[PDB]
Amino acid sequence: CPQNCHCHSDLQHVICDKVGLQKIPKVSEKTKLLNLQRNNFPVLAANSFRAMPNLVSLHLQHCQIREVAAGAFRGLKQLIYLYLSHNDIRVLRAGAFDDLTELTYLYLDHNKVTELPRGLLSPLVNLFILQLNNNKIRELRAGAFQGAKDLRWLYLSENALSSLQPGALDDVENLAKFHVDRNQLSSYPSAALSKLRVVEELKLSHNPLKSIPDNAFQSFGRYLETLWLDNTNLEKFSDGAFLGVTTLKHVHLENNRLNQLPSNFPFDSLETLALTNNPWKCTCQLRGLRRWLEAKASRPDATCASPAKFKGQHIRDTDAFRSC
Amino acid sequence: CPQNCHCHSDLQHVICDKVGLQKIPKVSEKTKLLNLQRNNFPVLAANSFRAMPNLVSLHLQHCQIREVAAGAFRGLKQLIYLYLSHNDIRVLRAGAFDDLTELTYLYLDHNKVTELPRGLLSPLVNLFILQLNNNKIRELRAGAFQGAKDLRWLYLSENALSSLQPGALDDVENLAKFHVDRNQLSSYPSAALSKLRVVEELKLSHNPLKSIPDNAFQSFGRYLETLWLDNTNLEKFSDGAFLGVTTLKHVHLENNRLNQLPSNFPFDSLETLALTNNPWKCTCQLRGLRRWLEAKASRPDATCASPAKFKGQHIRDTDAFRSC
Ligand SMILES: [Cl-]
Repeated sequence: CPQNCHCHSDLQHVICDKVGLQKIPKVSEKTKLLNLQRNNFPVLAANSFRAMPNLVSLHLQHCQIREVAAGAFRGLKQLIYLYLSHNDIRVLRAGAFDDLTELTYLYLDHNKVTELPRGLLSPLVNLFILQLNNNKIRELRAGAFQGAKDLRWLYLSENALSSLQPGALDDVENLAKFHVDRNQLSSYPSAALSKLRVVEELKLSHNPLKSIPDNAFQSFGRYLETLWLDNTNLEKFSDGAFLGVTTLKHVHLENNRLNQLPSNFPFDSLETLALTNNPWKCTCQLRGLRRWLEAKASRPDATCASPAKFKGQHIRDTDAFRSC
Repeated sequence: CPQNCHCHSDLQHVICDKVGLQKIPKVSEKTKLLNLQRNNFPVLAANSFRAMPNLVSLHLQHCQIREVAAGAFRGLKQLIYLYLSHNDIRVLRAGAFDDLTELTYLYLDHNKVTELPRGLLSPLVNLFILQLNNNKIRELRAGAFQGAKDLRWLYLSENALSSLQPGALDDVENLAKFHVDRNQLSSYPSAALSKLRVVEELKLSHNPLKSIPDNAFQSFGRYLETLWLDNTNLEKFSDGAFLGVTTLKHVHLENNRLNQLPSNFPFDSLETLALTNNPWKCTCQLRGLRRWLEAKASRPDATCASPAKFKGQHIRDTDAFRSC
């Protein structure tokens, strides 16, 4: 057990949490968990973890890491978790994650990554979660996810994405969750998202999308269960926007400029619907929404904005749908 | 495997990181790690983790926990790690940690705890680390740590401690690290610290201590290796302050009002000494400091403030020690 660090006998855990380390310590070959959080490792040179074959979890958060050389993790074939959150990584070089065959969860959030280059994830064949929230990624170029066949949860919230290349998501067609909220997408990325086939959660909050085009959800219409479009400056849903959507259960439309919903809005499977803070127009087009709201026990405070006669009245209680 | 969460088969890990849970999920009885971070559990009632005998690690950070009822963790006999950081817990009454016999690491930092009552840690007989940084603790009453015989690392930085009752530390005489920096200690707590026998790191930065009395380090003089007294408004060391100190290696005195060092200042084992920003008076008292500075490499230096003739001169270069 290294100095300044503490070790649990039975568990083969090494704890070096904020113990002032400047170098990667030497540890037993059977070490299964190595916690090096809150230290100082500005550079992770190649073979930084040489004699650690049995390592299953490696925690390197808050280590002020600025450089990750190619092959830094070269010896860690049995590694399952890798936490690199809250460092100063600006570039992820190809080869950085070499020999991480069994890696399943990779956390790179709260760094300064600006790009995902081709082949970075090539050897990460078992990667299930890729956590990249709170970086500065501006564009996902083609090949960014080549090799990551097992990837299912992809988090890219709070970056600077202004567009998604049509080929950005070709290699991860089997994503289950895709979060790209709080970016700068100025329109619904039809080309990129049309490659996803089995998305269950799509999170697009806080992107000035303005509108949703036709066939937006076709490619994953029978898998999509949760949809976030809150604070997207949403003015309109295309009449064919929801073509092919059959199992949508939770939808967030709060804080937009929506006056109407399309005739084919899928209320059949809908379970929850956040829709407050919209200038709802209480006329006949909204009859679909009324019937659904009357059916549900939660009482949202979604009032009418127009026409003038019903302004202020709740959509659920108002008598504006008597003629329709 | 609960809904919205992912489970690793071989490791018996359950990951529910920010998946929107409102209640503690049900999991397999052999589950060894349960990650429930970034959820919302305002109340942890008794027996919240009933059928989890083999649970070894439990993560509840950022869960907006405001209340921990007695017996919340009643079934977790094999628990080793417990993370409760970054919640809104204001009170920890006795019984909160019942049946946590094997608990070794307890993180309660970044909450709003105001006091440590008697018997709170009674069943935590294997507790090694107790993290209470960034709370609002004002006073440690006698009995606060009764039962915590294995406790070695105690963090209390960033609280509101204005005094330590003489009996505060009786039960934890074997502390290795004691951090109480950034509090409101208006003087060196002689009575409380005199009970510690083997302290290796004592961290008192950012406390208006004003002075250090005689025998301040007597009871643990043969173990103290690192001492932080920076930003303590320190005017002087008592002539007997360093009685019994035999292995002091690292000392921080930066940002104080020190003009002199005591004759018995222990330079024998000293390796590092931060001493910048002090009104050093370069006369006969500082010769011990001069010789030590001359001996050390790349360990910069602080300038003289008096006498007037040597204002501005570095202690390492000055010629004020020729008549020694
Ligand atoms: Cl100075």
